Amino acid sequence: HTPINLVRDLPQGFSALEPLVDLPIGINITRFQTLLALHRSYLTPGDS
Amino acid sequence: AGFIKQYGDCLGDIAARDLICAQKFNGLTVLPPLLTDEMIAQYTSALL
Amino acid sequence: YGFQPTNGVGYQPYRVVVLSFELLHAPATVCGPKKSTNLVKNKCVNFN
Repeated sequence: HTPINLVRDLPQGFSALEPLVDLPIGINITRFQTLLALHRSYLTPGDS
Repeated sequence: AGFIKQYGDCLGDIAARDLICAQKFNGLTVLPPLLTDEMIAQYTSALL
Repeated sequence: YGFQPTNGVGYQPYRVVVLSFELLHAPATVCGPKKSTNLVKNKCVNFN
């Protein structure tokens, strides 16, 4: 995690990432997809 | 230099900084010169 | 089959299970318990 001030590009600076998870799950990984929330309000139709 | 290594001197971690100690564990051992750095200095001084 | 408590141990129902701590070398989901000793410092000692 780092502080930043720009959306458009990745920073030209160096910081290593440290290990949170290390599980012996054994499942191979070919593909993936991101999870991101959608907003809805009175303005939106709210249809799923 | 000044080939004196206290066994307690390493004890744990620290062996890492001291490569010489690491070798000392190692089976490999540096043997001090017959003429110590001080003696060599005296000899070089004698010659000089 | 006849689950009854009256029956003798052979024929009687089975209070039994089996598990692999298992020998095959592989990554480990689980292993048998490790024992531990006191942390003996300052002395020359074998250690794990």
